[PDB]
Amino acid sequence: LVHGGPCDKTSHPYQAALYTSGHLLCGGVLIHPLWVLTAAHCKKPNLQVFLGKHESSQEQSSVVRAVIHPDYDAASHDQDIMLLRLARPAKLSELIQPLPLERDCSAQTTSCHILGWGKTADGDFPDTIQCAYIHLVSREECEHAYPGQITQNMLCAGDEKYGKDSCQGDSGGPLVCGDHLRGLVSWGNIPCGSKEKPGVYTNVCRYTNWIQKTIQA
Ligand SMILES: CC[C@H](NC(=O)[C@H]1CN(c2ccc(C(=N)N)nc2)C(=O)O1)c1cccc2ccccc12
Repeated sequence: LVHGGPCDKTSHPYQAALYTSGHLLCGGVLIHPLWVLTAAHCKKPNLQVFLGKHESSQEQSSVVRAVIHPDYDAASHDQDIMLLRLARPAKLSELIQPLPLERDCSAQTTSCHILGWGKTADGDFPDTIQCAYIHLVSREECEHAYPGQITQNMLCAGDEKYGKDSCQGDSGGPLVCGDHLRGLVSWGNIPCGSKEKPGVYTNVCRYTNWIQKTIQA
């Protein structure tokens, strides 16, 4: 993410890092000892999930099953969500904790934050997790930002002052509002930066029932 700074070691216990063949690929959110949520465009073979990373608190697991939303549309990023079934149950340890979903699509909090190990503004990739406060942007204003591209399955969020924004390598990471999972990093402007066009996030509240069915099955 661009224009933020390093999170506190204790302020991000739900954050996952997703690797493929030894390369950082995406972020992700622990939402249940056995399940990580991320973006559907993060589907790759040979996935490795690292939890409790920012190391002693860290833990690593293979993926047993990667369930892409049935209706994911790659060209438009509509329905950009994936569930990952961990081989090894997560060891909850205060540096590793699930995050509750936002279940109400009309929740009023518009002050949020984002997190990831994706690209910083200098085009580099950081060893330490980055954080930024941003705000939700109204659907109408986001539709104007990107005509023909914002569905009910997405939410927009950004920062008019400094342009704080997610970026490549942040995909699947959490948009957190009122300490609930509101969104997943999905797509946005390139070069990354939100002073003109907001970041676009998968609208997590619309997937409560699909998440519930997949886990509980
Ligand atoms: C799964 C591959 C990975 N895909 C992405 O990161 C997606 C997310 N995204 C993007 C763009 C802008 C914003 C925003 N402005 N809010 N948010 C997300 C893209 O443009 O592509 C990837 C793409 C390109 C370089 C990478 C380098 C290292 C690791 C992963 C990389």
